[PDB]
Formats: sequence, C-alpha cells, structure tokens
Amino acid sequence: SMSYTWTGALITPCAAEESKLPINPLSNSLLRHHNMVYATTSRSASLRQKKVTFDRLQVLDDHYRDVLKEMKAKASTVKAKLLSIEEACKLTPPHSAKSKFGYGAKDVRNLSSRAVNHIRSVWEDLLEDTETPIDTTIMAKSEVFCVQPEGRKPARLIVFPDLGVRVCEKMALYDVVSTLPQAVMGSSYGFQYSPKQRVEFLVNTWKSKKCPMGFSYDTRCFDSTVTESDIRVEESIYQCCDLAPEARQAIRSLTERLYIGGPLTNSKGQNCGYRRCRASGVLTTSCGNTLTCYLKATAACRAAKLQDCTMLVNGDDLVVICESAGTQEDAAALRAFTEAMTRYSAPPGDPPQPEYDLELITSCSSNVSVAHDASGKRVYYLTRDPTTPLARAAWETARHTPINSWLGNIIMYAPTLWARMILMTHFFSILLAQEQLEKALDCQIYGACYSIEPLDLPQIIERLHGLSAFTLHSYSPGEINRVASCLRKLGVPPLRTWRHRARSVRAKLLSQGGRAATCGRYLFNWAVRTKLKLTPIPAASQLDLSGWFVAGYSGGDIYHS
Ligand SMILES: CC(=O)N1c2ccccc2NC2=C(C(=O)CC(C)(C)C2)[C@@H]1c1ccc(OCc2ccccc2)c(Cl)c1
Repeated sequence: SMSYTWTGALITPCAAEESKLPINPLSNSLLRHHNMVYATTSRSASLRQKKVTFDRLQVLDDHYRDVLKEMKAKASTVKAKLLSIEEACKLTPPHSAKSKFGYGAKDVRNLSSRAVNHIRSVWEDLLEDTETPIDTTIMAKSEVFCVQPEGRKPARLIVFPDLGVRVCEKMALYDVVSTLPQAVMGSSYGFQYSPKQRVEFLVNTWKSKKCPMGFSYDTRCFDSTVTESDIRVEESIYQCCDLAPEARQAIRSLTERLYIGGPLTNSKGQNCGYRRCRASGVLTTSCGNTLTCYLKATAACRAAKLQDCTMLVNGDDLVVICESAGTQEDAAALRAFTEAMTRYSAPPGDPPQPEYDLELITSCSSNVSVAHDASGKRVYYLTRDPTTPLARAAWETARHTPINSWLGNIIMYAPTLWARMILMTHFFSILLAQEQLEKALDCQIYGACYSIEPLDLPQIIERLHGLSAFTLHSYSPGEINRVASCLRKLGVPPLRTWRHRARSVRAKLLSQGGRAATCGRYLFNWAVRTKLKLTPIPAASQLDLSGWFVAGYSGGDIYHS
C-alpha cells in the first residue's frame, strides 16, 4: 500500500504567497544577499507530492513484539483525564485555521455559542460513528530557507482536520499525549528536557560509557513511512491508560477515522487524494512518531546487538549513544541496525555514521559544543548551523509573520555565539527603535505556541540555560569558523560589526532603566570589556514555566497562553 494516492487535483493556496525576500532597510542591515533567501509556495507542491509518495515494506519480529509489550506495561501505569470544552478551547491558538462551518479560532477561545455547539456535535459523532473517514485539508506549508550550495526545497505538506475536530482531539488526548511518552520512554523522551537538561543528559550519557560510540538516525519522510499497523499499535498503547469511557471511544474513532488515514481536500474544496500514513497536522503526530521511532529503534538495537544503548527520541529525530565494540564491529552493527529499521518501515535518508566525539553527533539540526564560563570552567551547550535561523530572521524582519522563529532561536540557542551577537543585537536594536520592547510576540517551542515579552528574555534564559549563558567565551574554533563562514555566505555583517552594534544597543537599554536595563546588563555583557557582575535574577527563580518542556506538540495546534 502507498502512503498516498492522488486524484490529479492541485494542492492550492488560499492567499497570495510571497516567495522572495523583500529589499528592506532593516533586513538588509542583517542580511545583504537577499536573492539567496526564499519561501516555499504551492507552486512546488507536486515535487513534494512525488517525493512523499511511495510503497511501504513492513516485516515485524520478536524483538519488535517484545518491546511493544514492555512499552504497554509502562503505559498501563497511566491514568488520563478528559479535558473540558473550556480547557480544550483555551489550548486553541488565536489564529488557527477557521472551521469550514462558520466559526473561527477567536470564537472557539471566547466559547461562542456557535463554535461550542459545533464542537459538541463533532464530539457526539465521534462516540456514535466508528467508521466514516474524517475529512482533512492539505496545504503547502510556507517555510523560508537559504539556497543550496550548488537549487531549492519544495514546500512541505501539512494535513489537518477541521477546527472542530482539532478541539475534540485535545479533549480526548491532550493529557495522554503529554503524559504517556514520559511514562513509557522514561529518560529517553526528549521533550521533557529544557536546553540545559538535554545537554546534561547527552553529556552524562556520553561520559557514562566505558568507550562511547554514537549516531543519529534519519528516516526519510518519517510520516509517509508510518503504516496503519504503526498507528494501530500506537493506539494499543494509548488504550493501556485508564480512560473515561467517552475518551476510550473517542480515541478509537479518531484512530480509524482520522489518524490511520483518510481523504484529502485542497483549499478549493476538491477531492485531492487519499492518505494512508501519518497526518502531519494532528495532536498525536509528535507523540505517535516518538513512540514509533522509539519502538522500532529499540527493537533494531536488539536486532543489531548494540551494547548498552541509550537513546534520545523526539518525534522522528533519534540519537543513540552506546558502547563501541571497535571500528569495524560498530560499522557492521550500524548497518545491521539500519536494515532492521528498514524492515520495520523506517529506512534512512542517508546511512548513519558511527561517531566517537559527542560534538559530531547532530539531532534536531543541533550539536553539542564547548565554551568556557566566567571562572574558565568548561560548559557544554547546544548549537546549530545558523543559516536557516538567520535567513528566517531577515524574512521576519521584513514581514509581519505570525510566528517569530528569531524569538524561539534566542530562547532555545541563547548561549550560542550567533544568537547572542546577531539575533539579540539585531532584534533589540529594531524593537528599541520602534518602541516595541514591551509588546509580546508569538513563537513556538517544541511545537507549542507561546506569547513572550522580549523584556522577560533574561529570566527565561537563566531558567533554560543558567547564568553561564550570559558569560560564555572561548568558543571552539570550528564553531567560530562555521558561524563566520555562514555570514560570508549570506552577506551578514561580520561578528566584529555586531559587537559595535551591540555596544550601542546596550547603552540605550541601560538608559531606559527597569526591565530594559536588565536586558542590557545580562544579554549584552559580552559586548563590553569592563564586564558587570551577574547574579541570579529574583524574578527568574520565581516565575512559571510549568508547560514548557513537558511534551512535543508540532502539528497539534497547541497554544499555552
Ligand atoms: C519542529 C520543532 O519543533 N523543532 C525542531 C526539530 C528538528 C529540527 C528543528 C526544529 N526547530 C525548532 C524547534 C523549536 O522548539 C523552536 C526553534 C525556533 C528552535 C525551532 C524544535 C526543536 C529544536 C531542537 C530540538 O533539540 C535540540 C535542542 C533542544 C533544546 C535546546 C536547543 C537544541 C528539539 Cl528536541 C526540538
């Protein structure tokens, strides 16, 4: 069976799509090579459609079944609650795609009599109807990138059900999908970790091995490799939770009717094809992908007889650290592993490379690098090639986009050379210039959408990274060469120029006192020679990030207000 069948109807946009970076005074001071920056559109959808459509091979074995039972054993631990319509709506992001049935996200959030009635009827139909496939829209996602060294990416696709359904998924599954991965995978579940916690875990795992070997594994179009069996097995795990009767039935109907496959419709309302694999835009895609990657990966480790495997799983991204048996025997073990995964229907994009320095391993586009704090002590932190973040920064500088990936990157990659000298300097300079310092902004962390105030960045950074994040220096030469190389490529002024801009911006922040001066002091301490003494922020210890690093939610339509 094929991941997709198509009718021949086009994947259509519903608004004019922009694709080239505008020529803007502001984004041009960040990034001069504007023709290198682009956004994907509907126009490239048929290339993706080809790429994402293939037949699937899946043969299961005892290792797989053994691991499944063990996962289910842990699942059986879990009790899960139905959300009320109220809670479910409050998790709806304000600009979520409006229902086809005469109400939108703002009406859902207000608990408008119309929206809520529609939701209740959707819910009842979920209890009453087991079999009727639920409709989904398919859309070309618009993401921005930098052009490949030699050529472009075609748009990614997003498959989502009507708003009314999305709300009913939250009611049935929000507590499950955000409690159960932890219960099952334990320390292997990556979305439980803040940035410093992920680092502690990777370094500690690495340091705990007599002789560590590690690799990342990258299955191509993970979503299209997920089969109906996979999605049903994923359901068998959810059914181990203590569930209210209505949620048990709702998950069962949602599984047959939605998760397992269904019909696709384009913005024009046209039958477009049929999906027989994971939908990218539902509440369970993050969790399901995590359980599924975990289940197969664990089974494959056993298949390859890898020793003392520790893995970290976040949706489809997967990293394994384990005991090196020797170069030859590690190389042969990885290939065995890959062929095991391939049989479970998770073949690799590129074959995994056994790796013997932690810094060389890369997952979620990020690697571990070293720097030194104030005392000179070695500090590990997560970083990445900054090209895509930077190109997106230029884009978002020239366009009011609904999500500010620049804000997210500052939060997630705060200790990096490039986030501190470029993102902060650029964006605080702009925001100062436009009186926008106190204006809250949307970004998303691990899928979930958050409204954040720029002036709160120093406390958030403290909590997510520690004080260390404000004092790192003596980055690794390879990291500096990567960042420097990247700027030449993109036409971003050199780091030397950003220090000069930072010094200026820092002054202006200190001028303003209060929360703005806090930013100047902590965020830009790197910019001045006569550094200020930096101590814990009172407001950081205090305030509240309960929902931040609990679970993955990408595609799930989640907003934490
Ligand atoms: C699709 C998605 O939501 N993620 C994602 C996955 C894969 C590639 C690139 C990404 N992009 C981003 C993620 C964010 O949250 C926000 C940010 C604007 C950054 C972009 C998130 C992510 C990024 C890194 C991740 O691990 C590494 C890591 C973790 C913590 C601190 C630093 C680094 C994990 Cl698990 C998820």
